[PDB]
Amino acid sequence: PMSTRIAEATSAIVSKHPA
Amino acid sequence: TLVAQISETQYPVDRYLDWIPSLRASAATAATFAEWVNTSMKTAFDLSD
Amino acid sequence: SVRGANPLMFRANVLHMLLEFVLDNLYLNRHTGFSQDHTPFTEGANLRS
Amino acid sequence: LLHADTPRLVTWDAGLCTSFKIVPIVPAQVPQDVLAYTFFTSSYAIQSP
Amino acid sequence: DCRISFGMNGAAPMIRDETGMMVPFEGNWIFPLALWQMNTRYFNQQFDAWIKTGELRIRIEMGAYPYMLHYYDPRQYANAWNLTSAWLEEITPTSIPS
Repeated sequence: PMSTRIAEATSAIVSKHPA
Repeated sequence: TLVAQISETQYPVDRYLDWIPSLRASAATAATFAEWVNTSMKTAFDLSD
Repeated sequence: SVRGANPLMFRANVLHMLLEFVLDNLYLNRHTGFSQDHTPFTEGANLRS
Repeated sequence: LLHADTPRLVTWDAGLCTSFKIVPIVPAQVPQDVLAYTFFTSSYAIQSP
Repeated sequence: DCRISFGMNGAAPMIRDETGMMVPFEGNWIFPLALWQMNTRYFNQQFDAWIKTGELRIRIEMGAYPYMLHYYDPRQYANAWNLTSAWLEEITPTSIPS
């Protein structure tokens, strides 16, 4: 579904804090 | 009138507010927005069909 | 020798490998839907999922 | 002769057409003294192509 | 594009101008907000101390934004870094807070 497709395409590019 | 603002459509009505940022709305995004407009007007005018 | 090979069959074995490499690329690409982008890395781009 | 096996012509690929992958061999020295680890995009878990 | 190079051996780190030059972390800058949204973790980890102490000023272009108002007693000391840093941390590629 489109909600999971959009959520996946925007969860591909994330970034976290360094250790 | 509402879809011609957010999307690329030939239909001219005043092109009015443009300083607010937006995006080139796809068919799916415009279909979502049009569904929200639909259910808002149905809720406003007491329809169920 | 497990670690060895005869150099006089290199051409025959390489072109048989080319034959199998062609025969595993006999398919057709299938349409698998799209989704309009919401993050501004690529504006207005439609990405295949 | 009377009834032969039919071949499977149409086959469909839903992934992406490629044959050449990229593999790393030796790991890059991400903790090193001359350059602080805040330079690298590996520290922020930014995935790269 | 804005690619940050550190300065080896005490040199100041530099970021690339649109014209092609590379400037130190001083003066008046102009960003679009999508630039900051692309890699906000790296951008604010490079820019926190320079905004807090150095003479760096950044103009981020929106057009539109919703706002939020906090009041202070003017006869008492008040610092806004906790709120400003909270906004610059809670910003993300998919959304912004107020």
